[PDB]
Amino acid sequence: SGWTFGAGPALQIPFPMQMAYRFNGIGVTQNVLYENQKLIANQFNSAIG
Amino acid sequence: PAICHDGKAHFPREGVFVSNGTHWFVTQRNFYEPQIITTDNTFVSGNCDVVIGIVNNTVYDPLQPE
Ligand SMILES: *[C@@H]1O[C@H](CO)[C@@H](O[C@@H]2O[C@H](CO)[C@@H](O)[C@H](O)[C@H]2NC(C)=O)[C@H](O)[C@H]1NC(C)=O
Ligand SMILES: *[C@@H]1O[C@H](CO)[C@@H](O[C@@H]2O[C@H](CO)[C@@H](O)[C@H](O)[C@H]2NC(C)=O)[C@H](O)[C@H]1NC(C)=O
Repeated sequence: SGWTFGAGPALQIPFPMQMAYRFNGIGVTQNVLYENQKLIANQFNSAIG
Repeated sequence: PAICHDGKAHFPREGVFVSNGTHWFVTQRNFYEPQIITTDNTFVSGNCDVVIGIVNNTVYDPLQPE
């Protein structure tokens, strides 16, 4: 759900959308994430590993 | 995540795309209000190949009829 559940009910929202929203939060716009989703996933998995 | 009108991904400038089953709309994040998906509320950047989960639907140009 992202942040929504910290405010009221847990509004279900798929992770891609949640991350695109987070990117738009910091002035990057959704197109960056939806054109690099595989790269972001690889970087996140590598960092968490 | 995006709408492909003609080989071009249309991401929402503000809000997330929603569909009432059959017709897709743009609405805010913390309140539901459907608006027709025009070029005003969406900005195009891409090639409709890399984004995953994109649906086709259609967009309405408010300038072509006039
Ligand atoms: C989703 O909403 C749209 C409205 O944007 C529905 O399309 C019809 O739109 C006309 C506009 O002239 C209305 O008069 C109709 O009442 C709308 N139909 C309905 C069933 O409300 C569209 O049908 C809606 N889809 C669903 C599955 O409810
Ligand atoms: C959405 O529009 C695209 C636009 O290209 C279409 O994709 C077609 O997919 C078939 C099946 O592989 C191909 O043979 C065609 O060449 C593609 N293009 C066209 C213009 O038909 C299709 O209309 C829609 N596809 C989806 C997945 O919604």
